[PDB]
Amino acid sequence: VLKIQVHYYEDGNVQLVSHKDVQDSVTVSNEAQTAKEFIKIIEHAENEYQTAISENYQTMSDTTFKALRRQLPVTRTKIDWNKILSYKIGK
Amino acid sequence: IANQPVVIDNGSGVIKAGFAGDQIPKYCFPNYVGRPKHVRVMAGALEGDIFIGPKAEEHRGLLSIRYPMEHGIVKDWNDMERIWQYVYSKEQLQTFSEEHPVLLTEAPLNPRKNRERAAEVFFETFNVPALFISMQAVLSLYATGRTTGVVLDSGDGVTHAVPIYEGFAMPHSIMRIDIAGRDVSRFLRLYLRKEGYDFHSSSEFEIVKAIKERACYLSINPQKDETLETEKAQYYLPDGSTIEIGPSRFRAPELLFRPDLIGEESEGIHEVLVFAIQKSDMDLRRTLFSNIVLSGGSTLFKGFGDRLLSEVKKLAPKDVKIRISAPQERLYSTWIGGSILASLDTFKKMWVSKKEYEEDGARSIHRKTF
Amino acid sequence: IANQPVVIDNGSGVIKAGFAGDQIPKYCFPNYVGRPKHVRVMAGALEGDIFIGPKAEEHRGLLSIRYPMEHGIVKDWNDMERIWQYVYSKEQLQTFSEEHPVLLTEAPLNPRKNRERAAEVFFETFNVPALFISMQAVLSLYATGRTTGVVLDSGDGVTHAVPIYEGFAMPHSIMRIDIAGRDVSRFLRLYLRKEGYDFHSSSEFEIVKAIKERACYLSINPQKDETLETEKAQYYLPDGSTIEIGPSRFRAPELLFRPDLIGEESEGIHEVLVFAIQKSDMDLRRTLFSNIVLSGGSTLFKGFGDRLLSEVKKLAPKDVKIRISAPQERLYSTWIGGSILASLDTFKKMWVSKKEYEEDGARSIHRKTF
Repeated sequence: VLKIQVHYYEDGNVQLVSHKDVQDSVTVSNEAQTAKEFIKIIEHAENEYQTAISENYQTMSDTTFKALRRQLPVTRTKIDWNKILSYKIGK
Repeated sequence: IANQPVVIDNGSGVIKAGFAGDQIPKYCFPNYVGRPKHVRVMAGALEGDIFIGPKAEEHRGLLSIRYPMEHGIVKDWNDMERIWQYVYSKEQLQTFSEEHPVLLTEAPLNPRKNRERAAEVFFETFNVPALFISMQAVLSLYATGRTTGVVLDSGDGVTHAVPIYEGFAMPHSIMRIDIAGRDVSRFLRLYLRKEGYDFHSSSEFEIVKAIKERACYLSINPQKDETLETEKAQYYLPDGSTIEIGPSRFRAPELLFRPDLIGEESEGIHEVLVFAIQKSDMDLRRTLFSNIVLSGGSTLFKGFGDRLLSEVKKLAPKDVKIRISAPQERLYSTWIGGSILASLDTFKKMWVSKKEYEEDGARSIHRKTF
Repeated sequence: IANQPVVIDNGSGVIKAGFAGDQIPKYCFPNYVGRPKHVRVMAGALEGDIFIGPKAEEHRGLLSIRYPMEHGIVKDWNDMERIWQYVYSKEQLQTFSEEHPVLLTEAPLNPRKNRERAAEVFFETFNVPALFISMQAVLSLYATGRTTGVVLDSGDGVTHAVPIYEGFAMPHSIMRIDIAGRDVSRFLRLYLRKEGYDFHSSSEFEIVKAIKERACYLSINPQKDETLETEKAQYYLPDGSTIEIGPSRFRAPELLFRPDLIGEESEGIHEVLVFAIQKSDMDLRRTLFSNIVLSGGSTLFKGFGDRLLSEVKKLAPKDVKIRISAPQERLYSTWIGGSILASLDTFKKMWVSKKEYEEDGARSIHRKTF
């Protein structure tokens, strides 16, 4: 299991919390090979992890955090308050 | 003073008029001012010397016709004042401009000076109690009953695609061209000269429009029709002489899809419809593709919708459900929605009153429209 | 093979070129490929049919201009290859690509596929001995003579605020938008249609850029300018007809600060500048505020720097010394830095040699840049 944690507390908090559980099957051969095989598994996993942890969040969080609340509305126009207070919808 | 308001749906080719809450515009006539070419020697002649509506349609040959409107933008303001005065006069409506509030229409992304000068005419020359200007795409959706969807339109002046989502007309995704029915009729006239039969006079121009209305179809594959040889179908003029039209009938409405023919690098109808959907947001695209509404007279060509479907299939992303709906009364779709908008009680809030115009001016008209 | 290296400063709007260790770029021309709209009937016409640089600027009206590069991301690769070939050809440089090493530039945080395909073009199609891609902000600081400071820039494609402190370009604190001069020119074009004067053609598009360059100013208080009525100043087009510009001139460059007006979510130039300073470490913020360098053509608006200073005063913490410095030649700031970087003896170590590229591939290019 592979857990990250980051915490920022200036002007309010932000936290990164994470983990990856991995189950793998390896075959023993030599001391030089088993030393360089497990490390290789860790190296690729932790890079793929950091890669996903960095590259998915910079883009996908921006879009999923946006799917919850969008940066501008569905019109892409700042909502008009005068319009809201003197318009009717429906049938 | 809250009388039954008048809905004047302005158009470059045809102008529609009538009262609020009706099923159809009772008063539809072409938007031009015919004036006599020849000299009047004999007494008991046609009096006035300024012809609008059915008199002008009856006596085309006498009148040097000239359109005040071009691409949804009035050039001749004195002529539009005479048309609006004729609309309210006893020959059509039989009412006063002083009593009823006015619903007006215009194309999107037009000159703001023309919108101000329109308001000046309705408030000062006519004595209107309250005015309101609106879009064509918003009204067409009110007529159908829907809220969401794209509205492709093709009148005589403008072709513009406006995407709307749940009663929110998206301003930044409004696509527009100055290629439309009048330009197709002008392109047909130029093609008929290449065939043989020329129509140079302004009264004689409406024969080309009548040929365009009747005998023009949009072929699905243009390259296949170009390789094949046409049949040369006939058409009888108002005189009686025959005209073998030939390949000009099918190459004429190609202008709307291929604007490179007239000599004007524009997008075209099908590209405008795709561009309007693409400029709008990712979440709304699939709903906008499913709800595509057609209106205007230049959508009434044979196999227009079938060609517009094929062009969307070519451009748009694959495996998406396309649906180009079209009402029965496409010519009057914009007026029906205005009549519905006028009949609703909320119309009182939206309009610009005469008192509010006198206090503020043009700024209040710009605020209330958007 | 260590000959005098060439510095090709890329850009969506304009592309600069010349030799290393020079004061000014001798070879500046706009980055586009003009192609003939009209039919060449007469013998002894313009030969070639693919126009780049001053010939295209001279013969705008004939050519359908199209840009290969939008937002620092090339769309059409064949067009950029023709532009780079025109740069190296006898009409501009009068040199071979085989002799001189190459210094390329790109906007930060771009797609890596385009950077790879750029390198492929320089190593394979041209036979370059050594290539090196670099940042624009790093070069602009080398041109000025500082090491510390933020570099706000605004070309035709990209706007990006890169903070650097004593030769440490922080890759993480780099902010970027896809909003710049081209989008301001497109937004001004849209406003001119709202005013009345429509420009749709590709050759006619460069008149809007010329109007944007000449007749524009950024107001300090936009709400105060909105309440007041404008003067409506004039400007003569290349033809001769006069145009009253009106309120479009001052509302057009507001796009850079308010990105919501075009219809796309972004931070803005002033926010990006504050944001680049905030993302860096706490101890280095006050030095980054003191050294703010401007660059690019879209920073040349009247009262642009004054508006940037006011926006920083509003957002940033109080009682901090703000200083937005700028060079005299803001257009050629990045190229001078590249010419300085190329003239240095260190330059031999940084580059990607042709032998190293043939052995490793794209991975060696990704390693050497960062």
